[PDB]
Amino acid sequence: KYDVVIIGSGPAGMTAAMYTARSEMKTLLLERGVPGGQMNNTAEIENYPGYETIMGPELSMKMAEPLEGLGVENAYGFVTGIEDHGDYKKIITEDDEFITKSIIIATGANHRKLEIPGEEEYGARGVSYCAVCDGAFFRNQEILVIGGGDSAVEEALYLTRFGQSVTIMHRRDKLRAQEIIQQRAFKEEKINFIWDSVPMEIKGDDKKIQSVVYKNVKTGEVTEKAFGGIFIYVGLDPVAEFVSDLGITDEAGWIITDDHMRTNIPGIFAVGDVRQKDFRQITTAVGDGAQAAQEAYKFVVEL
Amino acid sequence: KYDVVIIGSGPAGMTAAMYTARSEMKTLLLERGVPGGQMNNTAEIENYPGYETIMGPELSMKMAEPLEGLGVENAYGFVTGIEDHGDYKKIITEDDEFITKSIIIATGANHRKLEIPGEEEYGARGVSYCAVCDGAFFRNQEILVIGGGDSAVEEALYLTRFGQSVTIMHRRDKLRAQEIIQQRAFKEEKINFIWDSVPMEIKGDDKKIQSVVYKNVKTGEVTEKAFGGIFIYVGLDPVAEFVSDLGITDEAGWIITDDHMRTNIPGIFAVGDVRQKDFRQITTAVGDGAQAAQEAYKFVVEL
Ligand SMILES: Cc1cc2nc3c(=O)[nH]c(=O)nc-3n(C[C@H](O)[C@H](O)[C@H](O)COP(=O)(O)OP(=O)(O)OC[C@H]3O[C@@H](n4cnc5c(N)ncnc54)[C@H](O)[C@@H]3O)c2cc1C
Ligand SMILES: Cc1cc2nc3c(=O)[nH]c(=O)nc-3n(C[C@H](O)[C@H](O)[C@H](O)COP(=O)(O)OP(=O)(O)OC[C@H]3O[C@@H](n4cnc5c(N)ncnc54)[C@H](O)[C@@H]3O)c2cc1C
Ligand SMILES: NC(=O)c1ccc[n+]([C@@H]2O[C@H](COP(=O)([O-])OP(=O)(O)OC[C@H]3O[C@@H](n4cnc5c(N)ncnc54)[C@H](OP(=O)(O)O)[C@@H]3O)[C@@H](O)[C@H]2O)c1
Ligand SMILES: NC(=O)c1ccc[n+]([C@@H]2O[C@H](COP(=O)([O-])OP(=O)(O)OC[C@H]3O[C@@H](n4cnc5c(N)ncnc54)[C@H](OP(=O)(O)O)[C@@H]3O)[C@@H](O)[C@H]2O)c1
Repeated sequence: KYDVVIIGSGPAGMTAAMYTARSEMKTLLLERGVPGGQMNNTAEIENYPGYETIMGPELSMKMAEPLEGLGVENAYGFVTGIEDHGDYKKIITEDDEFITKSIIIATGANHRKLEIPGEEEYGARGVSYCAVCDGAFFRNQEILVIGGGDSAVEEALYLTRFGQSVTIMHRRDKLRAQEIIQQRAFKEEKINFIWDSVPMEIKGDDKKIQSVVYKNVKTGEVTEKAFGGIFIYVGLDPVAEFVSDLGITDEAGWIITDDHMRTNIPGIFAVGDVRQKDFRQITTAVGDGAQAAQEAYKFVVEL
Repeated sequence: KYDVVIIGSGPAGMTAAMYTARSEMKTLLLERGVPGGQMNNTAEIENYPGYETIMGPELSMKMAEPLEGLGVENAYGFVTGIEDHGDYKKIITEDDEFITKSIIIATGANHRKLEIPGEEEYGARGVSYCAVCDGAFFRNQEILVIGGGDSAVEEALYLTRFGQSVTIMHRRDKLRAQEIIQQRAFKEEKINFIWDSVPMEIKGDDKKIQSVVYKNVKTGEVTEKAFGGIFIYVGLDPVAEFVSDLGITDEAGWIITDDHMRTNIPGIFAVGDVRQKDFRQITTAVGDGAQAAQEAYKFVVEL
């Protein structure tokens, strides 16, 4: 019935849908929340070719904008499962089922948790995974950022608009983030570093976080230090539970595709951050999405 | 000496350079002409995620703009050759030589010629390969567009601002272009079709084109018809002469890479339209370029 259903409306899904609709495929784009995916939790995007700098939610709106006009059908849906029935596929949401000739899975990735004491308990007051979301709650505080990659260092730099100070704690003595972002963090006077350390416990009173206990990974020295907020950026997990049984994921749960965005299962493609891959950016999300759309066309034509 | 030299400043090269410079690689971007590559010969770009519609040269300027500020060194150069010297590479232009640890080749593709009589002779008055370039020279004329793909049909639609009429001649009875563009061309009153036909000769007087002779590919009926201009969009050839001897091209001359933009030769990558591939778009140019930049970083770090 649908030619293609794209699940996920971040940049990978929104590029795919734009392309399948321009190929006049009957296109369903399901999104559980707000179009734009991780871009909505991004403050300042500087490396999307074609924009000098643009706030994550404004790029989201710009990418969502032509889709209605192109005839993509945009629907709310949280997908819980997919069944392959040979020459068609069934997609299960909370309340609905959809039938489609092909599927492009574009559901992205989610923050990994530390799994340390106080992490859940301080969920609402003190622990955050999203700085653009939560940052202004920590104006004038001592903020801790955990992680050494692009998200930790970038979101730390953003957070210096709010905090008295922002400390980045990394489990080695070299960051993983892009050098230009590393150099900005080194030079920013409001950013401090705790190198070679991992958080062990998040502590507080009944209401809120007050301190973090951490350990140095080369000496095992333990330190406890006061902070008002902790933002955790220790990497990603795939958002692909609705396909755990289909045999298209690796041991870590990322969806495996070839260079044409094809899984095992014909007519089921995956794009963007949910794929098994090393470089997760808006540019390669967009490129994956265009490549999946072109291959889904081919697959549906052939059917 | 350079960490990376990118050859070609269309969207693939300009994304790669933006990324290598953000990784603080010493980056040379050589371009023989104007930054933007084929985008500069494109009137209206509707499928670049993040823009509703944007003129090809304005997207070019937007993509070129942050590059100086990021420390990319932009240089004029026409590349004529490359030598692999194991742990460094030499790049030869008309007047200069450059030494670099890695190379990203992003030189794109060029219009294929019909190779029919009158084609060269009417080069300057009547035959064009670029409608945004030449279109206004044919105001009120009968324009002929040869080809059935995205470029022929899109550039025909553009050309209806100038011509009395624009006729698309395609060698089959089904276009290859995206359906949405096909439907626009079918509905546009200024667009006519000559189906199942190929041009055989371009004829004119001393000054300019006056007529085209063509043949129907199913019956061999020959027809000669008056036209003021002919725009030729019959596909692409790779722009990769400077590497013909390196053993990195297929029989047609396209550069062969794996899914990480690597050729045979380590530290030599290719991106975008010059690669052997099926889908040539700005989205996959941009994605190729980001992927090559990340792999060149890895390769230089390792060196
Ligand atoms: C803080 C931060 C800053 C970043 N900054 C940059 C940057 O500056 N430049 C850059 O290039 N990249 C950046 N990235 C990376 C970039 O945002 C991602 O690479 C990109 O958004 C991936 O797009 P995608 O469409 O694959 O997935 P996503 O954007 O993750 O979107 C997936 C969508 O799927 C939806 N979804 C998930 N499960 C379901 C379900 N079961 N049913 C229906 N819908 C579902 C989600 O709601 C979501 O909207 C950043 C990431 C972070 C966290
Ligand atoms: C009429 C037309 C309309 C199009 N419209 C669209 C569209 O709407 N949407 C879309 O997504 N795609 C479109 N495309 C396709 C798109 O423009 C290309 O896919 C894209 O520009 C490829 O980028 P690239 O960087 O690989 O190569 P290119 O843009 O081709 O750039 C290559 C660059 O290399 C330079 N160069 C070549 N040889 C040398 C040398 N020896 N030394 C130094 N420099 C050199 C050239 O000057 C050029 O600037 C269109 C193409 C055409 C012709
Ligand atoms: N500007 C951009 O283009 C941009 C912006 C944001 C994100 N992204 C992309 O998004 C993807 C994910 O980014 P990410 O930064 O969220 O994840 P990431 O690249 O996996 O990095 C996570 C960081 O946390 C470290 N880490 C893991 N556990 C830790 C712990 N317990 N304590 C302290 N540090 C810990 C990792 O250490 P090791 O380094 O030791 O593994 C790594 O430095 C990447 O591909 C990234 O490039 C891109
Ligand atoms: N909007 C966009 O995204 C956009 C815009 C422009 C271009 N592009 C991309 O750029 C690439 C090249 O595009 P293109 O349109 O230049 O080339 P193309 O896709 O190769 O198509 C060339 C067209 O000319 C036909 N042809 C070849 N010789 C002919 C002849 N002698 N007489 C009549 N017709 C002839 C081909 O016929 P057959 O179909 O029989 O082979 C084909 O229809 C494609 O990947 C394209 O999608 C994209």
